[PDB]
Amino acid sequence: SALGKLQDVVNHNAQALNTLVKQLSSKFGAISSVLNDILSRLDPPEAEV
Amino acid sequence: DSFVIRGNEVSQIAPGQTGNIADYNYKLPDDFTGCVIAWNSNKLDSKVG
Repeated sequence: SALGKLQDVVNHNAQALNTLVKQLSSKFGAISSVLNDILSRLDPPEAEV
Repeated sequence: DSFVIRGNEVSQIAPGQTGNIADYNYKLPDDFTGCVIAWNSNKLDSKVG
């Protein structure tokens, strides 16, 4: 681990992007994560909220 | 706008509600602002026969 600093900068950047991309799958309380299902199986008034 | 409907369909004149009079012959938007006034009148509308 002589090059710890350079390796660490690279790993932090990669991990940041990974978490940002992965968090799209989370639902945050909505009934589903994909937009299409929300707009398919529900009327517009409930799809808004 | 004035018209006459059945008894159990007064609920369908509302923003975003699907039914048989709302999706086929009278439809008001989802951003509607204003209001509705319905008063049962079968003293002038139902005849014997």
